[PDB]
Parts: sequence; C-alpha cells; structure tokens
Amino acid sequence: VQLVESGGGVVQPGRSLRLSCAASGFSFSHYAMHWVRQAPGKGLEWVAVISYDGENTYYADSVKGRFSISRDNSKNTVSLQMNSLRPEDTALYYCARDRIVDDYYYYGMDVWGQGATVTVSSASTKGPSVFPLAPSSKSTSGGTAALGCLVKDYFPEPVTVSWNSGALTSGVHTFPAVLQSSGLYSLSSVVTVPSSSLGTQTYICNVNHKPSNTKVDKKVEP
Amino acid sequence: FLGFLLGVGSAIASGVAVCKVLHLEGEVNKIKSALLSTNKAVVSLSNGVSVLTFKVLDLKNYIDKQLLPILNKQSCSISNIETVIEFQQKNNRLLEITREFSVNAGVTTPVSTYMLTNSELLSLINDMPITNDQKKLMSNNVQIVRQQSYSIMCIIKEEVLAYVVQLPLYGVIDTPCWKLHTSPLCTTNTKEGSNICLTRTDRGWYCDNAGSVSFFPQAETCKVQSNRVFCDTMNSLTLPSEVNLCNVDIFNPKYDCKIMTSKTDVSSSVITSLGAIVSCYGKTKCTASNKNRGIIKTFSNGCDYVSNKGVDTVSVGNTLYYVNKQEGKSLYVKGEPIINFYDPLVFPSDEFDASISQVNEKINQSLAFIRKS
Amino acid sequence: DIQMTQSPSSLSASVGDRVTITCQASQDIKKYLNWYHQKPGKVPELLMHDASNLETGVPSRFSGRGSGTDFTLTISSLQPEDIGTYYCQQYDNLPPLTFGGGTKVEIKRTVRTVAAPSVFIFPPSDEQLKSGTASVVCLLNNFYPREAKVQWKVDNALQSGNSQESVTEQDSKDSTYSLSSTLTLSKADYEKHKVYACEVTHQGLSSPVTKSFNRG
Amino acid sequence: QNITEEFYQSTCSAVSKGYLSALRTGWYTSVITIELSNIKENKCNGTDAKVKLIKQELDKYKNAVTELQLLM
Ligand SMILES: *[C@@H]1O[C@H](CO)[C@@H](O)[C@H](O)[C@H]1NC(C)=O
Repeated sequence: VQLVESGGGVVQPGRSLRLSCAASGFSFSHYAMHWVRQAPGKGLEWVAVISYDGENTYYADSVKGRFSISRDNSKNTVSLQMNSLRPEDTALYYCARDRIVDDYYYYGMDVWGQGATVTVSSASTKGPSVFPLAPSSKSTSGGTAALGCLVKDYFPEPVTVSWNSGALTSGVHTFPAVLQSSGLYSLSSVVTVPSSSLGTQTYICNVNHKPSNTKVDKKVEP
Repeated sequence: FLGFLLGVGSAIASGVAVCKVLHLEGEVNKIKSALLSTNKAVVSLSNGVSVLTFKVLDLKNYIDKQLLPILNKQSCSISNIETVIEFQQKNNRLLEITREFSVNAGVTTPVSTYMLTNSELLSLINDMPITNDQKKLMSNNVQIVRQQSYSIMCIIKEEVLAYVVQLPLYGVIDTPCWKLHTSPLCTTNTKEGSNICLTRTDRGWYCDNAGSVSFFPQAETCKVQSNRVFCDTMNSLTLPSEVNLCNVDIFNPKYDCKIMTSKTDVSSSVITSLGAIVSCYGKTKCTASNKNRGIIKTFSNGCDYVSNKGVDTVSVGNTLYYVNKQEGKSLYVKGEPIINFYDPLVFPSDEFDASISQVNEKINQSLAFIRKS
Repeated sequence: DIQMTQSPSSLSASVGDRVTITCQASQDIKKYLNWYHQKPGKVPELLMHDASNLETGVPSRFSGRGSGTDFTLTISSLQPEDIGTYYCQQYDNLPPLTFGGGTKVEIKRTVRTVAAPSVFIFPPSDEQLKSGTASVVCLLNNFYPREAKVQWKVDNALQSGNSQESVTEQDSKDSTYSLSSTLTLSKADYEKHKVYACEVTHQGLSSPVTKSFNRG
Repeated sequence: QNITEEFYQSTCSAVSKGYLSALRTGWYTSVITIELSNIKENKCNGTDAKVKLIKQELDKYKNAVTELQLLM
C-alpha cells in the first residue's frame, strides 16, 4: 500500500499548477480519493473528494470553482488541477484513501500519502549560499572550540544540513530557519568539538536544498 | 406473469432416442470396438447421428488383470491390506453412479462429478461439432453446463454399462439481452377504496434471436454469470422485435403491451439488477438505508426507484430487501404515471392477462354502456 | 457549513497521565466523527472512526466517547510516541468534511539544573564580504533555562533592529538549549567600525559575559 | 459501463441492458461407457479378515451391477 504524489513546487500568485498522485498495493478502482491540505504550522484542511467511479466530485467552499479533481483507474492516478492560486493556498497537499469501499457517501481517510508542497509566494526560487563560521584561534588548549556553517539567502524551505555526510552528529545544533528581512530564509549549523581535534580531522558541512536541486559541501578550516 | 403461455415438451427425448437406438443388435459392440483403441471416439450411430463416446472407467482391465490373478492364485490368502484400499479406489465411482441412478429413477437433472469429471467434460466439449466460441463459452462455465444437462442411463450388457450424457448446444451466443422488471403502479388518493392499480405483466428476460425476440417469462429459470445470461429456449415465447417499443412508448400503435389491472392497494418492492423499485401505497413505511449510515431516504406514496449506489437496503413495512451491489450505471426517466390517464369509474377493476388495446377497448365498452342511459 | 471546535488548543502533560481532549460541532453530527493522530513531521494516522470504534493496530489506551454535538478522546496513559497533534473530523451526510482546529500534545519540559551558556563569536567570512554583506554570529550553547538576553555592541554603541535570534528545541540527551543571534550589516557598514561584541546575561552567569573581536 | 439500467416512472418499470446471450437452442447427446466385468462366483476360505473385506467389496460391486440390470 503506497500513494506517491508529485507536481509540487513554487508558483506565482494567479498561475496554475497540477498535482498528481499514483496508487499501488490495493484495488484503486473501488476507493474514493480525498485531497486534504495543511498550511505550514496550521491544522488540516479538507480540499476535495472523488467517488470510486469518478462521477461524483465534491470541493471545499474555499476552493470551489478554482480547483478540479479527476481520476484515472487504468493507471491508478488522481489529479488535482489548481488554477488562479491565492497566497492562502500555500500548503502541503496529501492524497488520501477513503476508508469505506464502493460507496457514494464519503467517511474518512485511512491511508495518507507523503504529500506535495505548494508555495504561492511571488518570490522566486534561489539556492542557498553557505559561508564558513570558522573556529577562533583564541580557543583554549583543552578546549571545546566551536565552528559551523551559515546557510543564507535561500527560498523556499526547507534545507537539510548534515556534517561529514552524517559521521558527525554529537554536539551538532542546526537552528530553525528565520525569515530574513529580504524575504529569503537563513539558518546556522554549529558544532562544538575538542580544540585538539582542529587541524587533525576534516570538518565539512553538507547542505541540501531540494527546491533548487542544490547540493553544497563546505569545508570549514581555521 | 406470462409463464402459463409456454408450451410443454419432452426434455430428454433426444437421450431416450439415442437409448432406443443403443438397444439394436450390434450397436454396443460397435461402440466397444471403437473404444478398443483409445478412450474417446466419434461413432456414427445407426440413427445417422454421429456422437462422441467416452470410456470413463476401465474396471474389466483392473479386475481381470490386477485383482483376480493375485486373489485366486493358490488359496485366496491375501498378504497386504493396501489391495483393499486400492480396490475401494476405482470402485467408489461405480457405486456412486449406481446410487445416483437408483435415487433418480435412472435420469439425473444435474450432471454430477461422478457422472462426468471436469477433465472428461472439458475433453468432451473441446471435441464437439461446434464453433470455437461455443467451445470457449462451455469450457469457461462448466457448472452452468452441468446444471442444464441430463444423464440418461441407457443400457448395461456385453460387459459394458452405458449412459448418455445429454449436453446443451448453445446455438445463440453474444446477442444483446435485457431484463424487464415491473411493479404495481396505483393512484395515491387517500380514500380506502376507489384506488385503481395497473401493472406490467411482460416482466422477465429478452434476447435478440434471428430477427425476433426470445422472451423468458419465468426469469427464475435463467442463470446469470458476470454479464452472461444462460436461458433455455424451451422456457420461452417468441415475439416480434417491436415489443421493445413498449419501453420507449407504451401507447404506440405497432405493438400492444400486455398489462394487468387490479384494485389491491398493497405496498411492494421489486429489486432490479442495479437498484430497487418501491411501490409505496397506503400507510406503509418505505425506507432506503445505507449499511454504515442508516436510513437515508423515506419514500412518499407512489412508485419510485432508487439506485444501488449509496443505498444498500430497502424496507417495506416489515419486509427487508438487500439490493444487489453490482456495478453499473442507473438512469431515472422522469414521466407521468400512466395510471393517472384513466377514469376510476370506467376502469376495469379486474383483468389478469390483458393488454393496452384490450383494457382501453373495454373502457369504450363500459362508457358506451353508461352513456346509453 | 458545520463548524468544529477542539479544546484545548494545546496541553502539556507528563508520561503516563490521563489526557482528555474535547471536540464540539455546531449541530448534530450524531456519531459520524473520526479521530486522527498526526505525529510530529509524519502523516496523519486514523486513530478511530464513528467516535468510538478503534482502528486495528491502535493501542488500547485510546478511548473515544460522546455523541450528538460533544465528543471526547481519552488516553489513559500518555506515551512518548503519543506526542503531536490530534484532529477530530466530521463526515455528516454529503461533504464538506470539515476538520477541527487540532490539539497539540507535548511532554513536559524535563526540568534540568541551571546551566550557563558557552558563548562564541564568529566574524563574517571573506567570501561573504566579497558579495557585499557581513553577518556576525553570536552563539550560546548548552544552557538551561530558555531565558537569556543577548545584546550587540559595535564600537560600544548599542545595536537595535538588525539582529535575528533562533533557538533550538530542548535536547533529548542533556535537556539544554542553544541560541544563535545573527547580526547582518552591509559591507560598507562593517568596514566603518573596529570592534564587535555580544553581551549575554543569563541566570547561570555571575556577570554578563561579553565576547568581542577586532576587525582584522 | 458494461451494464446499464433505465427506470421508466411512466409505467413503473425498469430495463437492464448490457447483458450477453447464451441460449440452449438444442441438445448434443454423447454415449459414455463403463467397462464392467462379470466375475464368476468365487469359492475360497473366508478365514482372513482382509479377504472378508475384499468379499464385502465384491458383494457391493455385484449388487450395484444387479441393481443396474434390475433398473430396466
Ligand atoms: C374508443 O373511442 C372511440 C369510439 O367512438 C374511438 O375513436 C376509439 O378508437 C375507440 N377505441 C377502441 C374502440 O379501442
């Protein structure tokens, strides 16, 4: 049982965008399919539903007339075409299965996909710039010195930061992103290590920004 | 309602004929010589007809070359008990066939596995003088074949037991069919009497056949697979094609649709392929319900219809009806009930097997009788 | 359409406590209500349907009650994997299937002895200066409690309105916090001064600790 | 599709189209034979138990054949 969704991205307000969701592992041709969105940090919002045969479509009031749902049982797909997008439509969209099979009354969602993120903000997509926050040379001989990376000026969220491709996890703090005054995001990832380890072990932070297909490996040296 | 119009006929006349032909001098020796080589052979009978012949069980070989040599050798002392079980095998079939023929007086209406196994039945079907489509159809639905075929015990002599398995032929295949469901259609006035009821009597199956329509009034004597309708042309009337017009317009001059008139204000429910018709009259409670949500519709007085999508149960008074959950598309053709076109004072209060022209003409008779005074 | 309200907006309870959350509808939805549990950063999982029918596989500690307009969800012994958000959703007769506002459920803050923050200061890199922007970073590491004051002083002049703070969540191992204050200036403004300092005041510190660096 | 149904409220009647036909229209007879043995009456000592079981089975077989002959 699996629902794989695709078609997300960033789209300027007023434009169109089509989401698709393919199903595998169950008799897709007999289940009603729901689309349910969730704003970042807010609750769940029901969007639409389509019956098993595809001849009964229901839309929420906030998306009525704009969104349109369709299904294809020969390929086990559900499509949600959203045109004339407002900024309030920026959210993560799940396709979900209706619990009860072969009915014209819709009850609830029991199998949820992973989701597709849809951002409407008029700002464009920019990959991040990674700058090294180098350890100070005053660091005591002991000494527990600290270094890190600054992931700056990226849009939209999120970026994922690892260290040494995952080999370094202890003492790592990746802060939550902040919305800079520029309308772009920026965060920092810091690591505290014994000062006697500097100049001995290579320290590299790996930054990943999927919305821009950006993979950066930044080496941090004193 | 038109089950009485059918003619009567002998069902096993062909098998009995082949049996009477099997009693002729030399016909059983002919079949035995034909089956001397293999277990299946086509034999031209003295009646002209060529039939397939099967040797489904060989006991003479086993008894006479595997059991009697070992038994009556020196003093019939047996050394192993696996021989007893090996003889209980290869003999259960003959005993069960004997029992089946004894209880059914020599002719069984469904052909059992004892009479003919599925492998033997498929081998017989595949070597029949029929088209490949008929072979495929019979091979896919062997159970319906067994249900619609007979086994007539024919003869036992010359060390051979013979019975004729009389199989269907399925001459007409893949032509379009349609079922017609009917329900009483009455008026809805609040008076206890003076309430006229009209019903259609042509309910049952219909199939296109050689430019005509084979109509089956006893729809219970028709089996239904996924969407294939197995019926017997003997349980059928033959009508012109124009009868289908009774669905597009019931007052057409070409064909006269048989109806039924009564004055019985009884609530009923007729479950169709994809939904249910509800004739709700009087003070009866009529309800449409979903399995997970309870009652979802209350029926007003009259003849209404609901689809099987979302509706899983129809209750009329104290009777409960489960609707067929078969997939399909339903359509509701809005129109005025025909019963509102007649005068309650001139309406014929009782006629079982009538028609539109007959009832309409009898109305003229009664109106002329009333107007003369 | 039907309006659904959940109570409480959020709650904080220890492991093993009996937690009872409420859901209310504007009208009669008699028993057409589901409860979903969305784990942090996961997909919503269906906890129960028809307001009492547990879904197969859900631990028996969850119990749904109520009807008409009022329903309750009860966890007899709250567990670690029970944190997250809980959503009630009605499916009364031909959608819109409205959801609820949700209910946040978190474990209590695991009180730790007071710990003073380790304070570091990072000047802007040369590569970042090549692009015309300077970002000085003041880092506070491994402190409890979450309250702390971080001020910026450039040439002994107090800064205001050009710094952004970001704080991590409480660590799962030592139950401490970390904070980063980033001060962003133009390259010309950064080159127009000499010494940069961040001063931190906090319960675990005897004196406000100031960490500074001279440009160069 | 594959099946449709129309309800005429005019005459309170439903029609279910989309089915396919399989009409009998005739018969096909076929002779099926079972080769039997007319084993002659044995005469041996029924001292063994397995031989008694074999004798019972032979009695069952002969009685079935005798019913079949007597069923005409
Ligand atoms: C009934 O009414 C008149 C008889 O005067 C005629 O026009 C009509 O054809 C009659 N129908 C019959 C006799 O079936």
